[PDB]
Amino acid sequence: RMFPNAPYL
Amino acid sequence: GSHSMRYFFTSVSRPGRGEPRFIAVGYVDDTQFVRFDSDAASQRMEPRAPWIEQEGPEYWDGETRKVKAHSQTHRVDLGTLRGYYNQSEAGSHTVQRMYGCDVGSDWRFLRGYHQYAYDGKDYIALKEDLRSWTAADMAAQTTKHKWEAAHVAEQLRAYLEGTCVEWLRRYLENGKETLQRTDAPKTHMTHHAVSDHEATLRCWALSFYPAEITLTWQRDGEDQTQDTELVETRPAGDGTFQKWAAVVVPSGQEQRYTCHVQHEGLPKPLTLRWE
Amino acid sequence: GVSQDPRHKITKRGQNVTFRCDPISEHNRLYWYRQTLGQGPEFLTYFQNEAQLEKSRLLSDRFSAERPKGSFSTLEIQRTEQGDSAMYLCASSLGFGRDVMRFGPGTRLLVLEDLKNVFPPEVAVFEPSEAEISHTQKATLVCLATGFYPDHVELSWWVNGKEVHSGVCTDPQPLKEQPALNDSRYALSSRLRVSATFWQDPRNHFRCQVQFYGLSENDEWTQDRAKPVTQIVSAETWGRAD
Amino acid sequence: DAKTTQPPSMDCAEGRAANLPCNHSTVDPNEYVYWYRQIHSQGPQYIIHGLKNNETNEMASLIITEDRKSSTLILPHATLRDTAVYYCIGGGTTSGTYKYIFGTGTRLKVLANIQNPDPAVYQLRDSKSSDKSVCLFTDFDSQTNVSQSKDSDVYITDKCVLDMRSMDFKSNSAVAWSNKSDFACANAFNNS
Amino acid sequence: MIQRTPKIQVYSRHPAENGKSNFLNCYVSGFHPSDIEVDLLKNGERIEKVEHSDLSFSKDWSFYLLYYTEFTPTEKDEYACRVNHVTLSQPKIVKWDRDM
Repeated sequence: RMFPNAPYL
Repeated sequence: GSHSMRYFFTSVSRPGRGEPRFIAVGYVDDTQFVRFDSDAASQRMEPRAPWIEQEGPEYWDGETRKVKAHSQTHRVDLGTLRGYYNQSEAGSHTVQRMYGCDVGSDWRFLRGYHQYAYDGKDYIALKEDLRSWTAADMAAQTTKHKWEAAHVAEQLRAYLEGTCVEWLRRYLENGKETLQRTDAPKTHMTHHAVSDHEATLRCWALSFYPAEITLTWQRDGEDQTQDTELVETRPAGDGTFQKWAAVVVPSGQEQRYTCHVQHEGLPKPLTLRWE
Repeated sequence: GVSQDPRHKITKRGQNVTFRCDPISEHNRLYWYRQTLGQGPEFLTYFQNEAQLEKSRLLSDRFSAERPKGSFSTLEIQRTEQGDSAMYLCASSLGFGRDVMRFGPGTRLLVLEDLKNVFPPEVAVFEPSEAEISHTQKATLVCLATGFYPDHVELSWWVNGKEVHSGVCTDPQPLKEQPALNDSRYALSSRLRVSATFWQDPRNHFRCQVQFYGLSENDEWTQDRAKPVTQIVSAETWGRAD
Repeated sequence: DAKTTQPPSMDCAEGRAANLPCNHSTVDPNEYVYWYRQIHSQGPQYIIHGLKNNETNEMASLIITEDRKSSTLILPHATLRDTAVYYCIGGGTTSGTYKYIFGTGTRLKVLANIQNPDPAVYQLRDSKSSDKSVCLFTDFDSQTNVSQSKDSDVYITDKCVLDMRSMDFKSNSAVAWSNKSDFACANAFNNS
Repeated sequence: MIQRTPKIQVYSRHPAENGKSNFLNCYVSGFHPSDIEVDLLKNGERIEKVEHSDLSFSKDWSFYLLYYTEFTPTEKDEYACRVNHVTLSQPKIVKWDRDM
């Protein structure tokens, strides 16, 4: 499974 | 042996000729199992290994929704970085993120990853600690505060220690026939005469998995890196890998040279000498 | 700072409506939810920047949500049915980290077959009992707002031309005048209690005020009685020492 | 899929702690849990997050079990303003779903503590004009109950706590009225 | 803008035999940026049914891709890989070798 909340730079 | 799951993300701006191209792939060890392409027709995460097609539709609806949010997120990231570095909207730029898992042979968690790059150089990475960041620039330093204020690490650590690890093991159980296998290299060697006075000795290694391998050329049991050639390990295309090392040698002195092979599938390192 | 307009909305069955939401800036994610009386919010849609990534399998087709500039969002309901009546909540979240979802103040949509059922409140105010002053040396005023539909009202007490909060309790929600009737009119009560001395002081002015949110200035009205538009209705008293 | 369970109703004494429970029966442990409060015709107001370790802030505190299958929101000295519906929700974010599933939630009704119970009904004559009359039932303790009358003509409002902050005096109250010359305040709250 | 030159390799999937069904691979690695042209040549002529791997990258952020196709070689025909990049001022062609 991917991480669901990839943080914005 | 030990195992890994890694998702790799690539978004590239093509200003004036469309929106950024975004590609997301997923690997377990050296076997890829998922794709997503923003330009592709389906606009869904697609299976690229036969063992993951087992997963129900809820798996694909979810993984497709997540990967779309990543495409959306990275699109903003290129825009944010352009602003951070005071660069022009004219030029093309590339954004790269990686995160994933390691487990030992006991399938217990080993380490977690979350790393980021702007046009090929390290931007920001989460430390081995899973609680803190390493900012290269002042640009990454501003990203650092933004993430500390939000508390990104909190569940990102929980994902890499937990969900990421939990699902890598499920993948290793489901695809054990392809993932847990160890294909030992099919070594031979070839002799081409460049002329009279010289000759090439090529040391082959074919149809091996995983990709990690070592080829070294010795001249009379002593390592020689002088006038060798090491090609990048290359995929055969059928889930196996190939690599070869060559050395140019004086004619006649052929059986003075030995090729040392190291692989996990090889019980101990095979050495090769010209018939 | 999640903003929504309008705060209320009455529309005729078959008419189209649109709500706006202006989310917290810096928030990548925007959600729509809807809420009916005494139930928890129900998810409708999810936006990541401009992209609508999750619809509610149940509520859609006649519904349309857009967020063109990945900022403000509209939700459009074409050909409204009575079953669309609910509070429509906007919400926004940062999009990462604790990603906490902040709700708006809501659009209260009510859809009617006929706007003839809309009434503003009749307001009365009641003077404290003689017995109650003798017994406790305290004076309770009672406000009643009766015969209003819908139940979009805000009540307040104004003492001597200033809004007060100490000494007042309003009913937690309005009650139906005929609880069984389809689209029943509503009633609401409020108590303002003060010292017996302050009541009997005839210098003092007491006003009960119930803001009512009715038809817009641009609604079609063709009945005999006055058009039940947005209005404030009041009832007054002066102190009595006798 | 990611649902919680809480008891419908709960009463707490003003000034003492309110302990509102929630079971994260089906919520993944690596997903945030959130708490919201809401009153009539208002947008839900956020309180507190939860992941692994317990949390606390000016509004409340949340204490997480070891298993993270159960949590407890704690309001330390419950004011009358803390009366509201409380929603415990859990993320389904680990699957590709960014929804949250709200249940009915627990309606906390914090009861004001009555020092000097003085139950009494009164009658109040109409102001401005008209001989209309309504009955007040005030000064009873937080134990007292009210009911909707047999008669369709008669309306009885719900109980309601008052606070005159300048005297630290708090009192309950409940109003009744009807349409008839034949109607007494004696018989408005006497069938209770 | 840290730019890098592609490292090209051309080869078959299985041992090459004249008149046997095999796949012709062209592996590009180590390059940056991602933007790259890759075609497979049959007698200095572009082949049509040419798929390519999904764009991934290595520890050092350098991209790698595999361009492959189903083919059958006889004793006569010449195979190669046409590759242009930002790094390459001119097109490069690496010729297929039955022993490289």
